[PDB]
Formats: sequence, C-alpha cells, structure tokens
Amino acid sequence: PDLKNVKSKIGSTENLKHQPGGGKVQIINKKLDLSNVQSKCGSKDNIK
Amino acid sequence: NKNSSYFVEWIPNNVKTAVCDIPPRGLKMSATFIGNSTAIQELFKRISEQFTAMFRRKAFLHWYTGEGMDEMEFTEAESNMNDLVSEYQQYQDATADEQGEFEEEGEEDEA
Repeated sequence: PDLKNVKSKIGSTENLKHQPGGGKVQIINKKLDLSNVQSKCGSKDNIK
Repeated sequence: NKNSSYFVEWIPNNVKTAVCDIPPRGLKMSATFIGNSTAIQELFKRISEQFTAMFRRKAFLHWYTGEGMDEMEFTEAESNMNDLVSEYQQYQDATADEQGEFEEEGEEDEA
C-alpha cells in the first residue's frame, strides 16, 4: 500500500498566524491651571 | 499748696467748692470729686493708635461699611481724635509765660 499524503486535523497547525498580538496602556494624569489666582483678602496696600 | 505741680498755672486757684446739708442715705458724710486734668490725654492716646492699628489695615471695617458707612468717616473720627489729643497735649504743662512770636525791633544805624 501507499497513502500518498495525509495530515492531522484540527489544532495548533491551523493557529500559526494568530498570536494574538498585544497593546499599550497610559495614565491617567492631569494638571490644573493656576494662572488666574490672587489672594482674596488684601489690606497691606492701604499703607498708601 | 502741697501739690502745686499738679495744677495748670494760667488757670488760677483751680477749685469749685459746694456744700449740701443732706448726706447720702447710709453715710454720715460724703464728698464727690469731678476733676478735669490733662491726664485724660492717656485715653485718647491709646484709643487713636489702636484705631490706626485697625483702619490702616481695614480690619473689622467691612462690617460697618457693610451698613452704609464710608472710609472718609473713619478718617474724620481719627483726624479729630488725633487733633483732640494734640489740643490736650498743647495744654499739658502749657506755660503761664508768654507763648510764641518772640521777635523784636533793633538799634538805630549810622547813615
């Protein structure tokens, strides 16, 4: 006898393209703007 | 006589006497003093520095402006108390000797 060609069915041989692929993460951080800010009591200029 | 240093010298004989027949209930005899001294300078001296301590820094002042007063008025109350303490200190120990304008006419000069 002869079998010519035969192969397995179905598993890890059909998976070899798809890893799958991974990704990327990031924070999750900010600031605030302070540029407007002055004190809200204010007598010391009255020295004038 | 024993306290000449405690009277102002250009008001003479610094006493108002007066005598009632009738004592206070529960005292066999009493006297009332009403003395007018320069010494009261002390009251207005302390209060007007404490007042400049406040209005110089507008401290406590929002509560009163907040009822319709203005900063001119604090200035005028102060202006007057400072003027007043300066009047009592003008007369604190003011001379019976003449005050000011000490200038004169000279000598006749060859021509």
